[PDB]
Amino acid sequence: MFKQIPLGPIQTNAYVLYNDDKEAVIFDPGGDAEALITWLKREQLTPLAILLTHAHFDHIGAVDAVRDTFSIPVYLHTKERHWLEDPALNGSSRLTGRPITTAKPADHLLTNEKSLTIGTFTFSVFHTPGHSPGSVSYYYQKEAVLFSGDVLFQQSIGRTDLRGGDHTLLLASIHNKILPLPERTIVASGHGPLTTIGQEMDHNPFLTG
Ligand SMILES: [Zn+2]
Ligand SMILES: [Zn+2]
Repeated sequence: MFKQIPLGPIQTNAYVLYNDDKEAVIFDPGGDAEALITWLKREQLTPLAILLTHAHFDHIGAVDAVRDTFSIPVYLHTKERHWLEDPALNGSSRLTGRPITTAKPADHLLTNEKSLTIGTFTFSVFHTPGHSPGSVSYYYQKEAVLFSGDVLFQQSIGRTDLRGGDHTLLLASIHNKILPLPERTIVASGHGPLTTIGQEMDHNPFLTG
C-alpha cells in the first residue's frame, strides 16, 4: 500500500502511502516535483499531508510545489524548523554549491508526540536523531512499514558528519528505538533499496555491537 519513488539527482526516496479510498500521505518529496505530482494525479490519489523525516535539502526540494499544488500541510520536527528556508542549514549550499529552500515554514511542528493521525492513517512517531537533530521515524503498524529517513539503510547507516550529526546518538536511536520494532517491518529509508528490521539485525555490518 505504498510506493517508493526516488527523486532528483540524489535519488532520495520519497514515499507515497495510500489506502483503498485513494487518499495518500507523502513522505520526503525531495526533488523532481513534476514527476511526483503528475504520478499522484495520474493515479487519482488525493494527498492529505507531507510528513518530513528531516529537512536536509535532498528530502525537501519538491515540498513547495507539492504543498502548493495540493493545499496540504507540512509536518517537521521543531529542531529543524529553521532548516526549510535556510540553505546554510539544510546542507544545500555546503554539499552542492547551490541553495535549495522552501518559501514557507512547516505548518505543523513535531516535538515529543508518540502518535500522529492523518485522516485514517495512524502512525507511531519516534524521535530518531544522530543523522540530524530533528530526524523522526513514522511507524505505520497497519502495513508494517517504518518511514525512518536516513537513520538505517540496507547494509549501512546514516552519515553522522553533517550539521548536528552524532554517531553515538545515531547508534542509540537504532538499537533503542528502531530495532525493537517487529522484525517483519519494512525499513523504508531515504536512500537505496527497501529492507526489513530483521534483515538488518542479522546482516547490517554496522550493527554488530
Ligand atoms: Zn539526510
Ligand atoms: Zn537523505
